[PDB]
Amino acid sequence: RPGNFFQSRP
Amino acid sequence: PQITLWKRPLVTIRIGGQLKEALLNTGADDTVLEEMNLPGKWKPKMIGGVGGFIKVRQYDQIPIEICGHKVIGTVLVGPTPVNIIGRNLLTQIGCTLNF
Amino acid sequence: PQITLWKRPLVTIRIGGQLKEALLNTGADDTVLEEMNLPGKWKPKMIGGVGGFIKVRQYDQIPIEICGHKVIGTVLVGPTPVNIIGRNLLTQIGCTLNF
Repeated sequence: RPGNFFQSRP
Repeated sequence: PQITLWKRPLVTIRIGGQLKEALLNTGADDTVLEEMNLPGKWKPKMIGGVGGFIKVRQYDQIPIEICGHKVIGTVLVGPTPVNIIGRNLLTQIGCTLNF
Repeated sequence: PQITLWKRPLVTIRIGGQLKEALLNTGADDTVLEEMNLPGKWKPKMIGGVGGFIKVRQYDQIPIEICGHKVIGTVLVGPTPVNIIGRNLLTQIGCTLNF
């Protein structure tokens, strides 16, 4: 499973 | 509630009458759900993550219930590996990171 | 402290005498820092998330100071867009999610 869910806005 | 981080901070959310599992994610600016159908107007956006970028559809003023808190805000829909509750909605439920 | 989520939860970390900025990320299992030199043995690993996977180097038992808390654990090093403190170290500093 992936495990790093960093997310950045546009 | 107080949630430990020994395991992933997964909660049940309710959106459009669907129950889903989602991750409480202080590392996400925005809330991103796996591909699904939402009603109404949307705009395309590009978001970034650890591996690169993905295309999403942005829907505004969407109601969601998260751990018994009703929130109303922006939801991005696209090929995320897990449903993510980001800071835009974590702030609406009054969530803080305490240590 | 009780860190609010109105903005990205960025904090200063200290590692090997170097000051860095890192994101407290409850959506990350593991801690990953931008390319740097660290001492000792390492193992190659693939980590994934939004946008897919990246290849990183895994170093064990690395001391790192986070908001003044001196902890020690696994540190991954590779092409992450931002330095990320994941649950393996958030737990060590005593982090919970609260609402």
